[PDB]
Amino acid sequence: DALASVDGNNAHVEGSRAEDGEMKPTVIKSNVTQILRKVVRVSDTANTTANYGRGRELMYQLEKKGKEIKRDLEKILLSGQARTDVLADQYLTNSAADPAVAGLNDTHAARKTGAFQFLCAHGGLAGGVVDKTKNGPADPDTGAVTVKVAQNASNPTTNIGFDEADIFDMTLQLYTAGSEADIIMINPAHAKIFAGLQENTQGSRKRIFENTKQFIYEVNSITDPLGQSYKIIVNRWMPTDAVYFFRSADWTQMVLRAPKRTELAKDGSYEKWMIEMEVGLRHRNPYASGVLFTAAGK
Amino acid sequence: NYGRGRELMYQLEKKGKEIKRDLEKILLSGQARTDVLADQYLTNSAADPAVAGLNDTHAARKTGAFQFLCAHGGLAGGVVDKTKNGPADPDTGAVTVKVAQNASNPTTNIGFDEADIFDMTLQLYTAGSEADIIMINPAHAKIFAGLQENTQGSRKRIFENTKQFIYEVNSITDPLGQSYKIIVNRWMPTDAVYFFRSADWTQMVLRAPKRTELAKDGSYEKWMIEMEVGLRHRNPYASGVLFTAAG
Amino acid sequence: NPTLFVSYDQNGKKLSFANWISVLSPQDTPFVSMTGKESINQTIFSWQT
Repeated sequence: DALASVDGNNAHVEGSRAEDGEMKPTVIKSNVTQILRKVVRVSDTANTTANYGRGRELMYQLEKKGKEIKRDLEKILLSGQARTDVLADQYLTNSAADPAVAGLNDTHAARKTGAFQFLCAHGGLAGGVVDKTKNGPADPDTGAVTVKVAQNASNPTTNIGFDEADIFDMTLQLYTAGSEADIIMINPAHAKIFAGLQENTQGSRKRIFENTKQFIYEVNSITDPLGQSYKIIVNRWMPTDAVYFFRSADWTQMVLRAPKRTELAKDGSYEKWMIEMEVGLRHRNPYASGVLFTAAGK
Repeated sequence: NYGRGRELMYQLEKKGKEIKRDLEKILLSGQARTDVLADQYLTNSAADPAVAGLNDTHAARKTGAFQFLCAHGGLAGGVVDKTKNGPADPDTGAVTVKVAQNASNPTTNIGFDEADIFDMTLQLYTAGSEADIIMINPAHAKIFAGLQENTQGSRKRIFENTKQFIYEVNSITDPLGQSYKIIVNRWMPTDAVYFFRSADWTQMVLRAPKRTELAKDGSYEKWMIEMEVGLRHRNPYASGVLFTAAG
Repeated sequence: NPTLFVSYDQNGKKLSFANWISVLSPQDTPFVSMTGKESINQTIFSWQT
């Protein structure tokens, strides 16, 4: 929900009757879950032996898989998939049911969640992933655009980065909307930008060193002209095509089926196991977090 | 039904905040003083003979905004003009309402002045104004951060082996010794800059906001909120207004 | 009457009703917070300079 933008210059006479106002309803969002899975298979013979630097081949392989699933999770929540699903306009399902895809079976397609990019003010799609070549829309009440395509006109075409000034433009958009974002998650390959704020054509807070035995060349904290103090964080599993401006409290992990133990059939010297868990992603407001894409310069 | 309890109290709260949002925008919009009366304070004859008789067919009223109460120097209709400089103070030689010349930042971009801003502080100092605040829209706050160290050349803002980044300016000291304090306003227009002081502006309240349930005459359940207030300015030349114009 | 139980063939789907609503519309009002209030008794007020 959001207040009305009918501020204008409302002026009323003294002796009139109360005229009907302009009321607008809320807006409902909806995201689907995704199924993660990691299978394990080890012959009984190998599981019976005693490896020279570990225990059984089953638990060791299970632990390796139990960690890979978490890595796959962090990479998907931070991806830009477009919530691939078959249903459409069936969330307020109260007047009837959806028998369009009811006479089907496991042949159904694979469901996908709405990643960071899809849940924000995305301007378009690319089949299954958010399109970065399009500038996102603006909020109805405010005029903020939390999805901005970096110009990079300051830097040349040799180095790409995203920009040095476009980082401050997002803080303006967030403040314009009222978001409380205080974290800037970035890929490690782009940290040289936030630390390498130089190359501004001889200006704009360049550099100096007082001939000291300490060379840092790092930037972790940031403050915008408005006063919003931001803290930069690095994530190895983040993509190298966008930057995220968000807040921890404005995100939540929706877990439907938690990872549990699943012993399957054998069929003869197989000893098959499996890991599986269904998880989704939520966002309190698409305009409560920023996404700064990356593009070339002039 | 389920899930959707009520929409009456929820909407009242929404409207209770919207009415305040409008106030902060109207006082800083720049509208013109609208009224059906005129020169009815020195005739010592009556309130108004020609306006009487009309019960509710009168037209709405408008309060003199920040621009009207200042030395605007002309109107462009229902709102003050943002192009004509204000009239020069007769006593002094001050002009508190100016227009950005836009010397640098070629016409490719609108480019609010970013320079010659100390002239307004001069016009204020010339008018005895005690302005200490510079209310601006956040869309132009970067121009003040760049005033720190850009100078289209070598001024060399320094790191000194530090990781903290600030690049923010909220206080300025005029060459004449006038220390100002920059403040951001989300409801200010993107084509104006207000130099003023808080004590030089008062909020004239006549009918504080209050809720009042009206007649039903059915299942309407009608409610309303109403407030009547005004704006005051001690002296027009006690505050300044700087518009933005590229060319 | 689904033979292979799945999510898309269920006549139920009891929706999950979140217990909150998100709102970002700010009401800072810096000017109105620093001006000051003075009660009057007439629709028109005057001052001399």
